[PDB]
Amino acid sequence: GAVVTGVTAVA
Amino acid sequence: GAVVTGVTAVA
Amino acid sequence: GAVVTGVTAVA
Amino acid sequence: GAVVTGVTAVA
Amino acid sequence: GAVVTGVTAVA
Amino acid sequence: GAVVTGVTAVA
Amino acid sequence: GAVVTGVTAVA
Amino acid sequence: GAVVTGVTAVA
Amino acid sequence: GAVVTGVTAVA
Amino acid sequence: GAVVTGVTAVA
Repeated sequence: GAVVTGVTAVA
Repeated sequence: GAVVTGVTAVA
Repeated sequence: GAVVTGVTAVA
Repeated sequence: GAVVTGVTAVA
Repeated sequence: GAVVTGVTAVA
Repeated sequence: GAVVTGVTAVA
Repeated sequence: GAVVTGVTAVA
Repeated sequence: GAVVTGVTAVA
Repeated sequence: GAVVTGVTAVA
Repeated sequence: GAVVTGVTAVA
């Protein structure tokens, strides 16, 4: 099917 | 300061 | 300061 | 200060 | 101060 | 079926 | 089915 | 099916 | 400061 | 199917 990964960061 | 926005989707 | 918004969805 | 909003959904 | 809002749903 | 997990935090 | 995980944080 | 993961952060 | 926006999607 | 990964960051 589908594997959707999102990361938005200020580290 | 900081404005951090993240969207992860299967629409 | 900080405004952090996250959305994770299957619509 | 801080405004943190999170949404996780299957709609 | 702080405004923290979380929503987890299957609608 | 479905496994939906949401975490919103200021730690 | 579906495995949806969301994390929104200020740590 | 689907595996959707989202991370929004200020660490 | 900083304005960080991320979008990850299968539409 | 599909494997979609997105990273947006200020580290």
